[PDB]
Amino acid sequence: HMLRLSAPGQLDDDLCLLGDVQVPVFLLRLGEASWALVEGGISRDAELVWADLCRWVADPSQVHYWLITHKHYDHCGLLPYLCPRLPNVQVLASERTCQAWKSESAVRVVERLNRQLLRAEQRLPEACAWDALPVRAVADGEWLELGPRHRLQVIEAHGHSDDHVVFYDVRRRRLFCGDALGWFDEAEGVWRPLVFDDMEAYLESLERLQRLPTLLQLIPGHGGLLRGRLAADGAESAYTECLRLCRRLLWRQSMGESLDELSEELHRAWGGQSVHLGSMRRMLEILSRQA
Ligand SMILES: [Fe+3]
Ligand SMILES: [Fe+3]
Repeated sequence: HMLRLSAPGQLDDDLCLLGDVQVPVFLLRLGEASWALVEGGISRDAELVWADLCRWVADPSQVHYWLITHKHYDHCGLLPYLCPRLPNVQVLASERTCQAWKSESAVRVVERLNRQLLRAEQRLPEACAWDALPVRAVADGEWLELGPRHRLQVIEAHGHSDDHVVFYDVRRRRLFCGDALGWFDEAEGVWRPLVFDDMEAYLESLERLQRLPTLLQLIPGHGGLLRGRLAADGAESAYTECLRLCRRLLWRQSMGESLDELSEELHRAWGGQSVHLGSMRRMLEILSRQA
């Protein structure tokens, strides 16, 4: 499809997709000898992403920044395994996100969730400690002056998770929106809501994101790059789909349906491309809590 770039490699003059489109890691050419990464992947992809990186970047000492949208296992799983190979990298994440990496209970869930994704033959690279990562904490509204042509603004976007942020390149009308709009469904071309924390904050984040200057490029945490109207209308559409799901929880519960009976229907309907179910229930619980 032409409103959506989902192939590994070059997406724009300054931007490549590395690794798997479902859990991509984006690469920004900041300058002749200066690069940046955006989104932190899953752990098992450490060697794939590495191999993909080294095809665009001769010296990895040139990777200076790694931007992280939130703490979930599928958006920072690469950090302990590839940061040691990127000696000059500096990891930029929100205050709450950095605290997750200091929590031992939280780190243990990240590691366990990622380990369920390792293939039979494979083991992982040698790794940093999670509290040893070269990290600089960023705050809502901060400007990340990454290079002469790359200037991104950090925007708090809680709701998907209580730590979530997005990164706006206003020069390029390019939003790295993480999971804040949900999961884009390539089969039907609509967003699927990902509310795993607070529904009001999720809707409020989308309200603010809609007020951004018209997007040209919308880059979620999964699925690749969205352009044209998919980007322009992204935040409004995601907001709409979320409401749509609320009204359907309401409806089906007014007809005596358990959360599970709809947890199954939603898992059956969308879980064949985000492959969870236990996550699927905490969302339906969260939404039915606040309405
Ligand atoms: Fe997430
Ligand atoms: Fe995710």
